Amino acid sequence: MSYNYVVTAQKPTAVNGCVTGHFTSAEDLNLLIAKNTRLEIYVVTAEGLRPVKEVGMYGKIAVMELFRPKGESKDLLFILTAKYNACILEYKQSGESIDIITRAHGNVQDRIGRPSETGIIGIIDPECRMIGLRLYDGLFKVIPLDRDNKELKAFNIRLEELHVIDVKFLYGCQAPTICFVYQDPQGRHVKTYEVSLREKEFNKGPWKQENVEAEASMVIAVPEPFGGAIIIGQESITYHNGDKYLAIAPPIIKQSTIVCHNRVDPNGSRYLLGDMEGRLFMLLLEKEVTLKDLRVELLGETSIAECLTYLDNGVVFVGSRLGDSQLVKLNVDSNEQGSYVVAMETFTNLGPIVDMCVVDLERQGQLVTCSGAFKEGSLRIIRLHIRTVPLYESPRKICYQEVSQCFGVLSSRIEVQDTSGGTTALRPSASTQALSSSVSSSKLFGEEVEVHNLLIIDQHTFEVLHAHQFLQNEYALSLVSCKLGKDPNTYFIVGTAMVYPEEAEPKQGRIVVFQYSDGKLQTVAEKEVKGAVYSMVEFNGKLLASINSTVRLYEWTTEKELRTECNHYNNIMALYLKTKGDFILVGDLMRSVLLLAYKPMEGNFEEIARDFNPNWMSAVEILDDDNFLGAENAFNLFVCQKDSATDEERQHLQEVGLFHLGEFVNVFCHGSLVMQPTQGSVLFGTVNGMIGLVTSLSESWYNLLLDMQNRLNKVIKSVGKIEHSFWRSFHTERKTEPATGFIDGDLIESFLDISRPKMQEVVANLQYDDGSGMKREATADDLIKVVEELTRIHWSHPQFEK
Amino acid sequence: EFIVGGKYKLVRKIGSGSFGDIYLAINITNGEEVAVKLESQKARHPQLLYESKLYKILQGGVGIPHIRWYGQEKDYNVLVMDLLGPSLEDLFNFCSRKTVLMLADQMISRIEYVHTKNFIHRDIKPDNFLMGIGRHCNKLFLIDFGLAKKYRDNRTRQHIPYREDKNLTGTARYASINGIEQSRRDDMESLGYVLMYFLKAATKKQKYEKISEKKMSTPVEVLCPAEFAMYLNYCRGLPDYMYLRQLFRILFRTLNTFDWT
Amino acid sequence: IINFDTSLPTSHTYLGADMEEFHGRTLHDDDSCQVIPVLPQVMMILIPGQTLPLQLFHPQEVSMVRNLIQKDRTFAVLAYSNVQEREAQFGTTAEIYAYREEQDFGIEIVKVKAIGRQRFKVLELRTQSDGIQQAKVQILPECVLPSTMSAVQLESLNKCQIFPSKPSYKWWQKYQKRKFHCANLTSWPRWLYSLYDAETLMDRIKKQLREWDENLKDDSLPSNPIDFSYRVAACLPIDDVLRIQLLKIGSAIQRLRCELDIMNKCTSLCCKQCQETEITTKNEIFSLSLCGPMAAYVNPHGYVHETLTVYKACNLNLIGRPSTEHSWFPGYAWTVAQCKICASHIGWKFTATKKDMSPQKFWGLTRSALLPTIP
Ligand SMILES: N#Cc1ccc(NC(=O)Nc2ncccc2OCc2ccccc2)c(O)c1
Ligand SMILES: O=C1CC[C@@H](N2Cc3cc(NC(=O)c4ccccc4)ccc3C2=O)C(=O)N1
Ligand SMILES: [Zn+2]
Repeated sequence: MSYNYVVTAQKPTAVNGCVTGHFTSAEDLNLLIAKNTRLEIYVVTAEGLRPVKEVGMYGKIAVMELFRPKGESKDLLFILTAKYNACILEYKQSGESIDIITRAHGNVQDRIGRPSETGIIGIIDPECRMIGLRLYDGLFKVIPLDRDNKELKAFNIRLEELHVIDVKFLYGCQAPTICFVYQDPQGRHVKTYEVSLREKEFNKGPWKQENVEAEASMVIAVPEPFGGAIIIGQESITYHNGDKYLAIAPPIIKQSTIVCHNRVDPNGSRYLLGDMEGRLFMLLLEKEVTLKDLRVELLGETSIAECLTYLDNGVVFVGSRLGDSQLVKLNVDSNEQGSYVVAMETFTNLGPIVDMCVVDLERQGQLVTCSGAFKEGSLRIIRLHIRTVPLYESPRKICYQEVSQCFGVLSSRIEVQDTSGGTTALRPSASTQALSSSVSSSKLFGEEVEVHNLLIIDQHTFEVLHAHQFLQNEYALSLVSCKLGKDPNTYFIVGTAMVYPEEAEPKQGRIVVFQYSDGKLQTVAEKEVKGAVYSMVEFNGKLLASINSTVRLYEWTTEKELRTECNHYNNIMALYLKTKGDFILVGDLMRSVLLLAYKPMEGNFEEIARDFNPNWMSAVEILDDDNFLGAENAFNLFVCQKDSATDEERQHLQEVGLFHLGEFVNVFCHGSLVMQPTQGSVLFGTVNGMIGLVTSLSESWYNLLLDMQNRLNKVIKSVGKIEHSFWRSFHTERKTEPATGFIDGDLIESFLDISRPKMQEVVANLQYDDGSGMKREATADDLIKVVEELTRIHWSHPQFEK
Repeated sequence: EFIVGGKYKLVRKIGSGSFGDIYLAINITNGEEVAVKLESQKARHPQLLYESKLYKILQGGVGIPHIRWYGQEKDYNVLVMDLLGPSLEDLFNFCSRKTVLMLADQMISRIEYVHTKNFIHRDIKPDNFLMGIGRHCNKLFLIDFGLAKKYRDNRTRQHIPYREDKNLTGTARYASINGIEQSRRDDMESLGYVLMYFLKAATKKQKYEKISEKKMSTPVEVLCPAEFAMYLNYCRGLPDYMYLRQLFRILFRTLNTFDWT
Repeated sequence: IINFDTSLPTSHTYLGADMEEFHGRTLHDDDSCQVIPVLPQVMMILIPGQTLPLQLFHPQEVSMVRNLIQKDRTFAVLAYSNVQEREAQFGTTAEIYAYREEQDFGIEIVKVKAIGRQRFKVLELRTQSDGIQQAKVQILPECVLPSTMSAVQLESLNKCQIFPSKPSYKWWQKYQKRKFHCANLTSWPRWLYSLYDAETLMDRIKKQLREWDENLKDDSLPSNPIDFSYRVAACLPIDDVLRIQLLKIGSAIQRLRCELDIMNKCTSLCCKQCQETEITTKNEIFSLSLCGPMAAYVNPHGYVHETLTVYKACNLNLIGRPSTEHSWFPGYAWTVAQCKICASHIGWKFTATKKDMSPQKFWGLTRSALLPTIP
């Protein structure tokens, strides 16, 4: 409602960065893994990874680096957040207690400027003298690393080149030298500069070159005694060092693009390369003092990697966003072709979550999600206890049919065009290895096509019972399971579209009704429509469908056909469609919320209210009759309500809640008792693999929790000294605003983790409106009871460190 | 300046000596040349409303204009229509003082429309015919309907019962026999005198009655093709005018653009 | 449009080629309350970037313009829902860049050329004693939105997120595949995201316009989405309610989508009085000016007409002789055109004087007398 509560049920599982070094101690190798807002520190042992510390950050980690300035015992950590909070951190251990000390902090945002489309780049020079940040186009930000710079004072230098791809610091230079690749109307070029801290200007670089591939994207700074840089492109790998030039065009890397790299040897002898499909490569540099040749070889297949890191004993960490992270072993020998990899450990990743459903509410619900993409796609069953069902293709939508005791999954696979006019599969997938198969109709280079299938899955064994392949060029968009009219049968209903590359807007589509009976899937009825069926919902025994921009209501006839009842035409596309009673919630991709009602006597649709604010929207939900929930651009949640106190105001929806979550929400579901003072229960799944819970509070509870939140902010020490209020503020490129109407449950549940004297300090002078009726000085025990009752609305996280 | 209804502007004078001096208006929003007949609210001759009503009952045709606006403005009533053009009279005497009879059947065709539209013009003179401008440069238009008698009555047009000893001065040179009330025959008899055209004094008994008696003293054959002279006679005998038209088409074809064109 | 100069109609040379030209801008900050004078005679919906010529006769307007020249040169053009009671909810701010005054005929005339700058919302209308209208104004913001992938994009592909420039159906396939690669991390496919991409929408609009009007040079349209949308909205021959709807839109993407929807829906221009006869078809529309097929011109008596230039028109009646005075298009003579049925003013027919020019015959039609038919 107007006052909501947001808590984390599952922490994000996707990896966006990882570094090695000596952070905990100078004699121990440490792996630091950056997940969204979570920092995990591991010690590299012979057995594997030993967790020691995990911390939460008040921001999304964008830059993470380890550096050792002169006169320091061990490494320091540099963190930059997506809201431009820059900190330098130290690891301190006094017996059992472990803390992260903040050495310097500040905000490096510029009041004017447009964020770069290629993102945020952060580099530290090998001599530990400055920090280079690329935050806005045409500007380069330098942070000196002197001891007496604790507010992180920075100055800006002007870059003539507006479109910069990558930038790095070079080894072996007497002055801090940077190398970067930029794009201009001529093409892409490589250039160097020298950075003077006295003059705060760019000097002339040691060398300049022009011969850079049109698809060059990666810069690698080779250490001593080689020096120079390696530029990685789609077809060629080049080494530039002054007058030296070497190039290779290996045929093995043309299939996919190299997206990540890491260094194996301290002197740059060997490097690790990873591409978009999961291939692992080795880059070898030959030496006589000077470089002779470059060689590339294939090591094997791993998960689709976002980052790669070497762990100093032949063990490599694969940090994935589309699938499970791996620890692999590089062997000198092989099985088929030289130097294969062997997997030894797998770490769970639930992201991305594109759809989900709640099942088995009779007795304690369970969550079934569509996770991953390409060969990493799978079904996750969450009780936390997680079970994995690999599909080896991309799951899109999911629903549950209780009468048949089966799941309906919409999926897609990628096939390449062969010379014979047909298509060939790249790997065995679920849709190719089903018990029974069917097609809608049979029809007949190196181009990738999408084939869409409907999969029936047993709820006990999770095997594939029936696969149905749709028409060529048909894109399946929606899926429902329901009973229609007076029919006692349950049906699978799929809404599709016809997508041709020469047509911008689909002009054809169809709605198909399937029935699963006696172990086979049959087609009952099909209806041809003149648009794309983006969404479908069951509306009081009828079918509500969204064709392009119109909303159509269908009736199920005794002859097993769909008959149109009423049409409603809008100016927007009905991408999002939710229902409660007789009310319909409509939304498009540009955050245009429309509230409609069905007039049963008149047999048409009436418009109740609307709210048009141009911003990118990813999901919506209905909390109750009056309040509606949604997800905004950046990573935000909003709540709108109606009829708050003429028709001008009654037809307007105003925003009563704003919050910055930090995650991109894809799906909302009513998981009332998935995990068995609060009202309602809604779950959401994000791109990073995070699962959250939204409940509704009353006025008194909201006031109490807001006051407790404000008091807790004064006593809890943040990592990097970021303020919680700034972190939770609604963020857009054009507007920033404090959060309203939302209670942060993670901070509230942090109350149980603090020491008793700090609890006494927090609970001092707090008037408690107990159930007795009269307010009295609250004690720590009452707030402990309140917080434990709040934690009971979701499961309990297990211990992380040993 | 005199702005007619806040939409027109009277720039100059094109005809005077009339009941309504015919001005040249200009549309301040379009640019079109417009004819405006202007008469006083206390003018001696209020023909403005008369002719506007006759135009209104005309409602279409190749010889009747379109009324752009009517109503009234302060003490000067106003009628705005399309700019008609030059009078057939002020083209026959300006040019030089086939064309005659080709126009005549156009006039003959015009009068069928007025007779079929249940009224009579009754005031036929070369002044009252005007050539169009531009697209209408070759089409005859009959105007000056202020002196036009309306036969519309209950149900179908009923000719009012004839009344002897009537006076006619509008058709000064075409009065002819007309005590006898002006009617369909009287319309077409003035046309023959117009086709023929193609001792005065203050006393009317000498300036109108003597002209009429000399007009009908001798048969039309001596004054005149004698065949169409006797068509005129038997046209004045008045039904027959449809026959007269077909006969005049025969005459037009049996003779093996106009003067100024 | 051969041997004819398209830049001539833009200078409005029929008013005088010796105007006083003013260089400078004045942009009001977003979401602020300001008081702006309103010209009492203008009944036009001004789109930003559009040029408005004016001839002012009444002394109060002359005094207002003389005062405005010395102070921020901004007046308000109200998009009236209905001109009957002079009420409106939105409008635009117009700035003067050309000004001259003449004492002809014993009276005072002021000639002004103005350009539209900013959209606003009307809070209050005050008609003070002297006889002019001052309005309380809130400046509406221009909404610039980032790429849809800026919320889902992985940082690794962001390096290749820029692409080599244009040399193209294969190129647009590559653009869609590579720009919206991370669409598989969400619930929507790539073509849906292409349906909300400003560059793709601009390309589609340009393709449609070039198909309808082949003489459209490639560089005649702006490269910015906002300017492109404003120019297209100005040049579209639509009715007042649709123009108000386009003026209420704050985002360039939504404006482009609305313009595509207007273009795709079949249209044949019909008379407003009759609503049954068809004057012109969309195939016979050509751009004789640099601005486009439609632009605003002023007549000798200070009435602003929006003229659409078409090669051929049907069921029109020509009254009068070709007159060359005060012609909006130099080297042509105009004849008044009325509807063959209702005899209402629809426009003019222009016939050239020389014989080495081209075209020699064409038609100009006023927007207020035209109605778009949607089957
Ligand atoms: N600079 C510049 C510039 C800007 C705009 C344009 N054209 C246009 O807006 N419409 C246009 N044009 C040519 C032919 C047909 C056209 O649509 C006719 C139409 C559209 C919608 C509804 C009804 C009819 C230009 O030719 C140049
Ligand atoms: O291209 C174009 C541009 C000009 C545009 N005009 C020309 C025009 C003249 C007029 N009468 C006059 O000035 C005028 C002339 C003589 C005496 C008194 C007044 C009225 C309206 C319009 C009018 O709207 C037109 O018709 N076509
Ligand atoms: Zn008409």
